[PDB]
Amino acid sequence: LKESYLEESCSTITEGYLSVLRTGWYTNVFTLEVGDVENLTCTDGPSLIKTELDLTKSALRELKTCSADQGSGGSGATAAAVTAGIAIAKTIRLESEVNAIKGCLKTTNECVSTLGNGVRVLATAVRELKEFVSKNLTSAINKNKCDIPDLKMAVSFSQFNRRFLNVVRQFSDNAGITPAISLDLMTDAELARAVSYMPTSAGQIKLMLENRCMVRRKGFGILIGVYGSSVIYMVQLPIFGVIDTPCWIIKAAPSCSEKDGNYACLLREDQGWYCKNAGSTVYYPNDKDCETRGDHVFCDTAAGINVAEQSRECNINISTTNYPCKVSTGRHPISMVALSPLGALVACYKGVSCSIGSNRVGIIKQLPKGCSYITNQDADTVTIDNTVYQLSKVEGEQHVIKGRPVSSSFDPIKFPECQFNCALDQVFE
Amino acid sequence: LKESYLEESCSTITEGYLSVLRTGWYTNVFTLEVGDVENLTCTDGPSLIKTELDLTKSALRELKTCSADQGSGGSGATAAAVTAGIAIAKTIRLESEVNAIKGCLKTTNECVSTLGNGVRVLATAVRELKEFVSKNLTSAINKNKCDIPDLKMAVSFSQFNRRFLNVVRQFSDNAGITPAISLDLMTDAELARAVSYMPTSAGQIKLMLENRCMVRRKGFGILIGVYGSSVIYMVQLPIFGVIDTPCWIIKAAPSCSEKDGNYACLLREDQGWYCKNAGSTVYYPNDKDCETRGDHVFCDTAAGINVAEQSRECNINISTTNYPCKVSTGRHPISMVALSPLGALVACYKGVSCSIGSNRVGIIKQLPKGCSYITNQDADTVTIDNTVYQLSKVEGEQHVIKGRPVSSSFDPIKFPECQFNCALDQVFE
Amino acid sequence: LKESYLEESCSTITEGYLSVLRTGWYTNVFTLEVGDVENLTCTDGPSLIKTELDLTKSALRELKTCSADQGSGGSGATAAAVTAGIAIAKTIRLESEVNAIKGCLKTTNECVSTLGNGVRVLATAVRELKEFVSKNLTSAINKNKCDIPDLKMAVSFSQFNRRFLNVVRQFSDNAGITPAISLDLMTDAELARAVSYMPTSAGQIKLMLENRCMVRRKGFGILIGVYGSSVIYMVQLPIFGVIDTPCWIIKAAPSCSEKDGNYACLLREDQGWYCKNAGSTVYYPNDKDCETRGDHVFCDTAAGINVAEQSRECNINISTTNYPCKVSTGRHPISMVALSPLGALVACYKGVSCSIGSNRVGIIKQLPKGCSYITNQDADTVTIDNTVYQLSKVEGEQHVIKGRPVSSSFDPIKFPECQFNCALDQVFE
Amino acid sequence: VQLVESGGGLVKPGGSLRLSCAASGFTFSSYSMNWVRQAPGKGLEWVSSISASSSYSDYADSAKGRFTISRDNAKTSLFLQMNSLRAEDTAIYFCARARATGYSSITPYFDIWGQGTLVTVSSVVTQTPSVSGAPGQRVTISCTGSSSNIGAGYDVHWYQQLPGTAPKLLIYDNNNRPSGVPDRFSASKSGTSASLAITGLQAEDEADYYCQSYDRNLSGVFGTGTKVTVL
Amino acid sequence: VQLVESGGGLVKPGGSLRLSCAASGFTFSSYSMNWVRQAPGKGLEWVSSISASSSYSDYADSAKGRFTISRDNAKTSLFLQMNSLRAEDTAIYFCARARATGYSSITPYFDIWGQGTLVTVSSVVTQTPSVSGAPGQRVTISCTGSSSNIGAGYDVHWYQQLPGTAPKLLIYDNNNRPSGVPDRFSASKSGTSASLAITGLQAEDEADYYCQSYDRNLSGVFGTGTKVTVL
Amino acid sequence: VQLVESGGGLVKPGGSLRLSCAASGFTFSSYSMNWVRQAPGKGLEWVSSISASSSYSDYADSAKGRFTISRDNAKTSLFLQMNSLRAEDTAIYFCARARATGYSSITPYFDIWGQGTLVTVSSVVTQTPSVSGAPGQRVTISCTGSSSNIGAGYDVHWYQQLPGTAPKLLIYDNNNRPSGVPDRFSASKSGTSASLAITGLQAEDEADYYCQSYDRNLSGVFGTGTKVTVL
Ligand SMILES: *[C@@H]1O[C@H](CO)[C@@H](O)[C@H](O)[C@H]1NC(C)=O
Ligand SMILES: *[C@@H]1O[C@H](CO)[C@@H](O)[C@H](O)[C@H]1NC(C)=O
Ligand SMILES: *[C@@H]1O[C@H](CO)[C@@H](O)[C@H](O)[C@H]1NC(C)=O
Repeated sequence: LKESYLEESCSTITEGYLSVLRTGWYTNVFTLEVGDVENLTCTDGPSLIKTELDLTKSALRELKTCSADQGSGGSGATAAAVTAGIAIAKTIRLESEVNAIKGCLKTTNECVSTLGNGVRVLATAVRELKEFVSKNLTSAINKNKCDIPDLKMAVSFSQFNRRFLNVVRQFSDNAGITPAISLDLMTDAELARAVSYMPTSAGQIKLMLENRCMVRRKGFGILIGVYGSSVIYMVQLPIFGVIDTPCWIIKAAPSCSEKDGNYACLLREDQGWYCKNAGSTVYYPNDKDCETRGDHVFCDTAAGINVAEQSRECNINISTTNYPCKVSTGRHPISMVALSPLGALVACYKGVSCSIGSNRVGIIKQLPKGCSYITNQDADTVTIDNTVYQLSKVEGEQHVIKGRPVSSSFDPIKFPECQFNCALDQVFE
Repeated sequence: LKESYLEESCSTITEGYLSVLRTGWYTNVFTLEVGDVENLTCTDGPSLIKTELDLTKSALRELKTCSADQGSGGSGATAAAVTAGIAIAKTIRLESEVNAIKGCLKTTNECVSTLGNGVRVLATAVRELKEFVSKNLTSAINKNKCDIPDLKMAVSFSQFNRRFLNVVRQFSDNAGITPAISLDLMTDAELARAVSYMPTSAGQIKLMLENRCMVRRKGFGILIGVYGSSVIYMVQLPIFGVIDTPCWIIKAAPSCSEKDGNYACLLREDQGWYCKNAGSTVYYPNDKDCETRGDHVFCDTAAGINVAEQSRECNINISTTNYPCKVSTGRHPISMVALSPLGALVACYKGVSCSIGSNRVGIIKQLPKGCSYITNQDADTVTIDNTVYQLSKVEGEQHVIKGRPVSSSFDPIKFPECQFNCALDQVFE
Repeated sequence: LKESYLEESCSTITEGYLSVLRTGWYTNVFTLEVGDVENLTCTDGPSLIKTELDLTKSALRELKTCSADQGSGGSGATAAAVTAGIAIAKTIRLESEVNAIKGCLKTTNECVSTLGNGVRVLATAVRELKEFVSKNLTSAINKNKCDIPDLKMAVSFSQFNRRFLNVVRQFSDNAGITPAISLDLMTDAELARAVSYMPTSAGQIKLMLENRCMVRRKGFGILIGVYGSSVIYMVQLPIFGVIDTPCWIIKAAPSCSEKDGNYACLLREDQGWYCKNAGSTVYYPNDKDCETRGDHVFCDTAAGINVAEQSRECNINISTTNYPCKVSTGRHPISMVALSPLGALVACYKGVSCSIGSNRVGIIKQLPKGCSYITNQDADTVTIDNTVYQLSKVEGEQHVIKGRPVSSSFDPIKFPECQFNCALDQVFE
Repeated sequence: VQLVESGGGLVKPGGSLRLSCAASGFTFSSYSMNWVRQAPGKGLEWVSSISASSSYSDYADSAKGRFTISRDNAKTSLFLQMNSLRAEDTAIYFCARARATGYSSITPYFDIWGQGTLVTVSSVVTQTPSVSGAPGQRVTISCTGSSSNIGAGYDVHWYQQLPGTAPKLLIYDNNNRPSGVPDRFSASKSGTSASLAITGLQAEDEADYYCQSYDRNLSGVFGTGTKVTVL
Repeated sequence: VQLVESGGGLVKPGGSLRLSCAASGFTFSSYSMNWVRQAPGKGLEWVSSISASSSYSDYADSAKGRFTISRDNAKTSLFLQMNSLRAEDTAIYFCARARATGYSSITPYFDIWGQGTLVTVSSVVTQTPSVSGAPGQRVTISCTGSSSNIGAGYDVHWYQQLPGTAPKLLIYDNNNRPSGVPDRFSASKSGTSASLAITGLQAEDEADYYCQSYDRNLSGVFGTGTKVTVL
Repeated sequence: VQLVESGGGLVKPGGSLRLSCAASGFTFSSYSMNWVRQAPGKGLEWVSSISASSSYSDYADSAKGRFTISRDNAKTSLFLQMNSLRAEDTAIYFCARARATGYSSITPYFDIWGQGTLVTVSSVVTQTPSVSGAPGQRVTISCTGSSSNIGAGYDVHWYQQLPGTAPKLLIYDNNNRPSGVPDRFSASKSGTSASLAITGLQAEDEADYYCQSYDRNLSGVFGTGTKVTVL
């Protein structure tokens, strides 16, 4: 990592990250076969089986109502992902495709099936509950008496049906579209096999096998529905087409100039992650789209906003920039600490106590009025009035782009007070 | 469904939906009776019961402090729903009401009780764990020796107390107010019985019986508290007073006009859902308030923002409109794809590669500069630079309201630049 | 409580709350020892142990990749809390620290250990699964045959590893940083012991022993990772430094003046909680930062925004205020009901039906045009068009600060119309 | 805002009759509609319903299949086709709007009524048969119901019908009151019975009063009809 | 920012006395207040505390029962009632505004002290009895505590008190330093014992230095008092 | 945009060679460069790859360890080191930029190629060896292969190479088409196969057409080379 403190706009740009951008989806259609639980009935009292059979029947009949259906659309990453998944879900819903998938999965536990849409999916059968139900359970419940005293079947059926109950709970809570791949929809072995079966290069396979805990969060599961006795649902694993390209995070604090008790400040609204898919800067405004695991940063291209390459001028010279930097000017600022990945930049104004200090020396020093950058090597704790912030312990290359603050040279007496979508090249001329 | 692409403002209005608006709440007060677990004690080693008894005691003692106290209020749908629920929860908390409910539920499993507030509630007793604890557990643990070698009691207790533990976990995680009805608070049979007991018309009963996972997500549960040995908690099922009325979803993209490298764009703020409760258009801005399940759209009237009937003029002619229509203007626009329920409208400007293509023909064509509407019949995939979007597979009636873009006639060289909540009839005269 | 309705700006201020501000963190490092499950193998069929052994192995293998790596930073409360936790997490990750912790926890179940950073942490060992696995799980699996017919160890293992599986599920779902302390990370007994071991005064100890259900929500857990066979993770309990200081919640509605069909309205943006840590007003804009449990309000100082004491003038006289009071102005207003903690203030305009009535009298009265304050004693239900709101049932002291609305004197025909960020003192003179 | 009625002509028994109702003054596509028939000398009776988009339609349990109801939102029109009507169908038919608050129970109340048309051939709630008295003092009307109509949580509405006049909504949603109705009318529902109190009645209060609630078995039940008289 | 404490005079043993702090210059309703007594010729000893809004009140073990504390936020006043006071209560009482950082541990430190009023009637932390040396060089003052004193994680605060003067906060929160105190003073804490160094001892630096962290059993325990002097 | 190359001199059988490729006209740090070998008269062969930041670098099974690759983003250069040259390495080398859509699979296509440099010493897919005809009537080229080549879901791209000219991307991502290529050419993929159709052939538009698709066993296979000639 390498963090540069741009004093011109009082911001921090941290480079040295590496992109992992999800570009596609890989469909793994699971067919959890339950069995003929509906036909089986219990007439006696509780027997450790009638309760569990009733729970299984309730889950199976609850799954029927909420099949993940076409959404209302949108523009975010989640809306595009849901629409893309439902595009294949509706093709799977057709009787021909589901019949062919179940037919090929009847003999083998894995299928590589090409749909009529032309997409290729991996069909997986997890029919372990069905085997127990159709061989052991029905053998001991030939009649309506479920009070078999072996006690083996009760605990065995408790163990076997746990995954089905968890799947039902997740799909009912999430209305058929779970936000992430849990440990119940897709186990570790199935995840490894699906990764090994993906049409992708060795580098992406290695990266996803190392960061296996992020594949479970960048994907999701959709419920095709209950056909006959089989609960069929598709899992959309991510496909990172663009990998290992430079990224940088930009954080900002209000830079102020004060006179006669009146302040005037600029704050950059272009905060967040920037990456480069292929010769085109992509900016992610919401911090929930991109998340980091070490030096790698995982992002979704659906939520990305294309930004022209001229935006690099916004980190060099904003006073005489050509590309319009997105900044907002206002008075009466806010005192706050923005924790950069390496250091932290603090902007405290008016009557606010500001200090930095280590864990051993004590209070190292006070902060002059105006925003200041504090590395995590020369300080360990930042105190603003009473709030205490603990800085990071990571190591990196800290640089300071020395210069004069922009807001200090734009007549702090008055400003047009532009706040939402504003530029410094034209709006604040 | 039927989607009209309004080219004047570069928006899409999709009609043909049917409202299901939650207007009221129905209270189902569950009294989960646990029993005298506190009196029972174990002093031996782990005997498959002492651990489970300790877990039950820990859950019971944890439920004491998670009582759903009165909230801080608010203006959103969840705040109003929480306040309405607590209004009856506080009446239930009184000793007279709880004593009467427990007395009437002592003999039978269901009650229809009128409180002092005048509201009618359905009292349900799920006292199955209490029966086991009082009849079987106490008999086998008459002494302090909990190491009974039957092993029937351990697994039976594991089965019976699962619902209580799940209820405790949900109420502790959610601080006494769960966001939705899970499968543990109220099972499928209890949901069906409560729906059959509701005071509502046959059509609403049928609709709520078909969509059980949308009735489990519009309601919630509130913990009255632990009285004696009984955990009493209320469940607020929704009552859809307004049903089967027309609704339409409006989506917008930035329409732009540019010359000499300078742009001028407008994007409508009035995106989201519109419905008609009774002769009065109701506007839902947040996409999380309304959820679509087929052609039906389920909404909450608490989050509805009432809008005048004259707002329909925004979809006819905004250039000479009488009703003030909201638009956010700007320059240097954003290239993005808004996925309409039927098609998708793409607005890409500057140097951004834009194309549409099917899955069997390849790249069908390129997009001319300016926003364009793409149906799901003439194209299957939309490419913006490198990002790829998959269109929906639903069928409907697509129309295009031909005309001239409004922003094409508002002097793209320089524009007044009113951004946040600015009308068009008077702000941009 | 005591609620005052300021008619000058049409806003309700509710005082009488008491602060509980989280100022610090206390680290409880749990070392869940699993045992030599990896060495054990099963080659036979499902024997109620091979399935569970495979599940345990899968969980342990999955935990390797869900290590809570250093985050990307930020400015919110969650980002600062995560950074502070990772600061100690990286110190714990060192081999010397973990070796010393495990060495001191080998003989005793609790340690009070000082790290090299200088912070003091409480080390807890929950090695109950490890003992069973080491001695009396492995006693019957000397060979590769896992089909032991006693059947007691199967259910015992099911009982013992439930906590480990729940921990694995939580840490995998949350990517190593759970949002709250669940019942699986730290049980009630361990939570009480950690609270009793904390370095804090008796008042805070009593308050958070009576409010465990909020302590479990103000804290979180971070996964250090799997070392050898031990899953090591810390739980960051909150330390409430500032306690029992006055707080007040400010809620606002659009106050309007209109003529000839043209409106002009102001709404206070500064809605939310205000508290006093030590002689300095702190404002919390997000409603999720502060949660009310009775009369106490629990807040996090990380999300707090320091506000000068001169802001109290916003609740006395805004027309001739000296401190700049923030207002958002606009025309074409919105009809809505803001539910104050005691009463509710309704602001309905244009053609919107407005009324209030009790549950017995019926419709008490019709609300005149203009925003109005309604106590919970003189009314029980507020109807706006079709939407029905139920008021709270709490008791308090209601006051009305009589005066003339400010927006009534600012030329409703035409107004400067600044919305996002302007102050009434010198922008709307 | 008004509902013109047409189609009420003489028909032989066993024939077919089409009644049309054209509503002007409101959004016809968002309001549920209902048919209420009144025999010449007896109380009001519910006939059929229709939703805002013709997807849900419920019928009284006396003419299921025999009658049919439809609506077209293009010209804001509604139609009822009666096939093979019996000799007991001679009545005045009213097309009435329907609104449901839905806060506690879904019990639609018929706020706006049409003038109706005359058709001729060639767990019910009950209340007091009649009340009398003198101007000046207070009178009460009690409408009692079984456990399926008022004991099931459904609300109770009160309509006032002058002789030879379309019924007018008087009390809606238990004890509320619409605009244009004097405050001297009060209502209260308790357990299974509703009560309407008229304080200081004038000479123009001489009209029939009907209580309407909702059943689980047969929807939209009306009261037997009480007649008040003034000395 | 100062306190004008008054209300202390000689009383008969076994009587009662009302001491009052009248704090002016800050928000009295937000800062916790404490009462700290000092016997004539001995060290400081904690007496009583009160919460910010008079909710939680804590007393010393010796002063429990006999002494009570209250506050009135309307006129910004603090009151202590002493009933049946013994002969050992002859002491100078100081008001003390208390602040707690609460980052690692909750140890309130008294930064603003009242002048104090004298009453005549008729597991503690210990440190060096006295440290002496020539001017110019440095000396060390060490304050040791038990497991509940320093070993529980409670931060150590050091105060300097001139003879016949109200003590002032010299070092708060282990090793930090308030404004107006020269960087000559510097302290640290290790495991169970704290210590400060007078780096460059001067003639005017002679005073009494007290340490106080906290106690689980007791509360706000003060040091035994070191008497530094310059030759 | 250009990728100039240097370093292609005569080498003894067993020496070392440096090939440098300087790219001008685009962001060199965001594109994953590749090296492609073309024998004098045979089909193209893929030898080495490199990631956008040198983190990953794959090699052909015939050049693992023997060759190595590197890049310098600061000077925007790509370097290939060949040690212990054999007698089968006499060929022309191209440095080719690579892009991958990644919507369905990662099958990078070399859109921009270098001119190539001479180097001299002292489960693969296959397609039709040649096809002929006359201008007008359509001709087809079939690129077979299964299992890992195309049966694993990898896309198929088609390049056109004139005699003595750098290859040019003709069809990318199954059936798409880049700018500057006429809609005359069409492509499709069915099962485990590929098809390129050329209708209305030009006399000057005859060249060698190669199919490229990623393979699980060995990365980046190339077609055997279809010789298209026109009478
Ligand atoms: C299910 O049946 C098979 C076939 O005999 C048996 O091997 C297996 O142990 C049974 N599972 C049980 C009883 O849990
Ligand atoms: C509980 O006691 C009843 C008494 O009749 C007995 O039938 C039953 O087997 C016992 N155990 C369970 C788990 O119900
Ligand atoms: C294994 O042995 C121990 C004896 O030390 C016993 O306490 C424990 O319950 C046994 N585990 C079982 C029976 O599952």
